[PDB]
Amino acid sequence: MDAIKKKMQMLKLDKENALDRAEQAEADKKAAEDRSKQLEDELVSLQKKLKGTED
Amino acid sequence: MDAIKKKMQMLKLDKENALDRAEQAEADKKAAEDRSKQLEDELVSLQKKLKGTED
Amino acid sequence: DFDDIHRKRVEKDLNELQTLIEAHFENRKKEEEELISLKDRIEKRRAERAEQQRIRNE
Repeated sequence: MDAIKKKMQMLKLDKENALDRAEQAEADKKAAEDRSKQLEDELVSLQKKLKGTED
Repeated sequence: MDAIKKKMQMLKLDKENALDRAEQAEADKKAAEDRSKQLEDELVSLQKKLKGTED
Repeated sequence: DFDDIHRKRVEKDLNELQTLIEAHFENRKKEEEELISLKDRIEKRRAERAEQQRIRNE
């Protein structure tokens, strides 16, 4: 009819916005966790270098 | 009718799924970010003690 | 954000659309009432034509 189509369009705009936000948040999590794990690896290498210096 | 109900329910389900997924991702992002901050703070002190050891 | 204004926009879109939906609902409903009254006076016409035709035939 008439109002039904508009209501469907609203329900679809919510769909697109929610899905896009979810995808963006997932990409953010991937990037942040990669950052953290690379920092942890750098910390490990520093520990090993400290061990060599102690030797 | 029949089509309106199923389509509307499926679209609302899609919106809710995307929202909850985004919230989970952002929570993990915040936790990883704070842990990364902890890693930075500990790494600086590790570098300082390494520098003293080298001196 | 842009998502906020987009949400408000699709929101007012849904509002105006459901408004016009109920509106044409009411309009076509009035038209159906008029058509029902038309059918009723039509059956009145059928009955009156039947009785006068039957009188003529008698």
